Amino acid sequence: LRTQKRLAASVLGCGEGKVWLDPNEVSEISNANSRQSIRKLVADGLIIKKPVTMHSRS
Amino acid sequence: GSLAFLPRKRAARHRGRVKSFPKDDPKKPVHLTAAMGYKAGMTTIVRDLDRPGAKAHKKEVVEAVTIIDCPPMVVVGLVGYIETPRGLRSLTTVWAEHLSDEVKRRFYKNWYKSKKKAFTKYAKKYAENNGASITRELERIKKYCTVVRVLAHTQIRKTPLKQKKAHLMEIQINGGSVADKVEFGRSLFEKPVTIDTIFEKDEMIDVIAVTKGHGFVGVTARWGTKQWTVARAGQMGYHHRTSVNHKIYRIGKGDDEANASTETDLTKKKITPMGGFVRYGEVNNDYVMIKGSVPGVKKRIMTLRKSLFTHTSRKALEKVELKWIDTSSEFGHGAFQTAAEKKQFMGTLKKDLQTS
Amino acid sequence: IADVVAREYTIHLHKRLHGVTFKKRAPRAIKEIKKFAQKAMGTSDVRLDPQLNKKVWEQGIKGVPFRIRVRISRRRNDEEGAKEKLYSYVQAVNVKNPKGLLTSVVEEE
RNA sequence: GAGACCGAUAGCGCACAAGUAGAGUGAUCGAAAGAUGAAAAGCACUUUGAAAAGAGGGUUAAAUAGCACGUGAAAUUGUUGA
RNA sequence: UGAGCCCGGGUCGAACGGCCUCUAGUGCAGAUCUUGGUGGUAGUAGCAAAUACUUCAAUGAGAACUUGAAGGACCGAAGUG
RNA sequence: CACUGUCCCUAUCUACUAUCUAGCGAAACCACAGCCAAGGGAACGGGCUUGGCAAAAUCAGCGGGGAAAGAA
RNA sequence: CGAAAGGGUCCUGUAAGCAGUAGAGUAGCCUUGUUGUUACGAUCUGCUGAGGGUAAGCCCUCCUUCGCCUAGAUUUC
Repeated sequence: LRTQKRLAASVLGCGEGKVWLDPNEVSEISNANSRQSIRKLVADGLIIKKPVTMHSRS
Repeated sequence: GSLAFLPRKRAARHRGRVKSFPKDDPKKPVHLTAAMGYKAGMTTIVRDLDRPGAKAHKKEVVEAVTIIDCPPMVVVGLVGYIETPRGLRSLTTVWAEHLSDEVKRRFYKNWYKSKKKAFTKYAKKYAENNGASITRELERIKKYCTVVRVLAHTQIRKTPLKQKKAHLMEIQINGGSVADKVEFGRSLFEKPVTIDTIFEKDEMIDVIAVTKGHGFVGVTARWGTKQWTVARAGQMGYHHRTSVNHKIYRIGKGDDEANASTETDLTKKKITPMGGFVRYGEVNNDYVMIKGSVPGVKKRIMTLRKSLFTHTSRKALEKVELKWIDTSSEFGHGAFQTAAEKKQFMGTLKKDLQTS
Repeated sequence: IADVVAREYTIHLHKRLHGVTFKKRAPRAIKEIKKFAQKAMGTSDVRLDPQLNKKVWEQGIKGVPFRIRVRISRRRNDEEGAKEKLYSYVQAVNVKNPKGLLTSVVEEE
């Protein structure tokens, strides 16, 4: 799923370290080969962008 | 190093052999000449010295002593020997009935799956005719042999070792006609022999064992430097050594329950250190207190035998009086001899109050 | 006596990780746990929980706890033509203190 | 058009997709490499193996001619026999 | 006598030999010979530094070094961007 | 003037190796070979003489041998 | 036989938390304080020779608990 990790980074506008793929839906991610098929799985919740790491200034 | 111990190789057998029994004369009383024991560890004693001419005469000296655990050997056999131009030859070995499973473990390398059939037919010749094969073989020893030996083995259940295989050794009978020592050997069958009867207090004895092994080392520690004579690397340790003139300071009974008690300290305690001997356990049998260092590691079988010659020193004719025996912890800087006077010194603890 | 049995054990890793190189203690503790369940259940097929791997690596690579307390569950490997017919699954359990606790069988019912 | 020439380490460096491949910044330097069978008839089909391949079966006069292909030495190697 | 000559047995498939003369790029153990091939050494020397890997699942005939997730480390904007 | 393993006098601890396994895998060098002693005129043996001897196949260390001036 | 546990023996040095105006000090209330109050508060003391570790090459086990065991391959007169 390296292609899906790279394309999700471009679709979600983040790095590959913030792209999260569903461990239980690897068969569904694998069929997604277009930027529209990944945009499906972002909306459905199977590909999720992680937030920024905590950087407490206090 | 010494060229006398030149073949610096590992010892051929773990037990180690006597290689020389004392020279025998028939005018002496009948007695055995060697025994076996297990190395427990060492302690500290105070002896009230009586050495006329010494600077420590009639003073207190602190000495290091070695404890060897000695369960009573069981006599199971009798081996006769004849003189030959080629040397000395074994002519006849006579065993007894009811051989224990411990010595039977010695004749097997896999006891757990064997059928344990050793000496099964030998048990049948004691009741075959009337014992004709047994009596014939003893009469062969009486009329042909020049010196006879006794097969005795130790018991491992009395000792705190995970081993179960007994150690079987030949012990020479000295002092009598060949007829007299044979009647000793047959009468001594199936019978435990204590170390109280073999040896005695205030006696130099000869200690035989295999030393501590160190594996492959270089010339820095194998020879002691800054063909055979050239210092070369190899095996150090696990060598057979015979040590000479070690005094028996005490022979404990094991029943007495005041083994470490002297006439001057009246504390009812045993020889076992407070917390146990490190890597050995507890000594619950007869023990021999040997002055000084003694070869072999802890748990190793020790072979003790009589001195070959009459002694030429006043150190052998010295009566040993002990003032106190250390019983404190070998496992650290122990300042307490018994459990009772540690709680007396410490006072009440938190766990003692919650339990009571 | 049953093929399916779950028991809870305490592993004294302090005596199993004594003197080991500091940078191999957390990897070796995983192998010693696998060696523990292989001996205690007779099964060469041993699987460790990912959260058990979290407990071992909690204090870094050289900070393995002295005593961990786990549950080893022998279950039947059905599969299809499996090499071995049984496997053991090991999970860390939640206790106040992994000391003073005897080995015990846990009832599924 | 010929030869008392040479016959694939020989004869031109080149009997072959040879002044090629390759080397050097460049001037330049510069190889190795021919042959199943009369005819591809170059293993249909079956079986084992993930595959490569192997075993049956088949083609041929010859698979002791399997495109690692005419004949197939020695060095060196394996198995069996003494 | 010898350099050698001749026959038997197996392999192979297209040309070859005796005799008298003629002719020559005509006979090898060496040349630290030329080209090509093959050994012992030898399953031997050895397969570095950049601290560091681990668990479950998927794919696959086969997974330490292929992927997903989760732990443990790192570059630290003069970057391993 | 002070300290220090420089030494008396040396011991101990850690990492990578050295060791073993799986996979991968060279080169130097190579007439044939490798136990000693005495003798072998040419101060030259390893092959000869005549003695000591002498028993398969192997695994690790070493620091000896299988190496060396040339004569005005 | 093995894994835990309990007790012993050693090593370190008094755990987390709770409580006492002992407590230097920092601050709000109303008014004179000759004995004014109210909160926070380093530090100290007690629970506490406590707490942690303990064989990996320490010792023992009275039903201390749980588990395992007559395996299976080769070779031999």
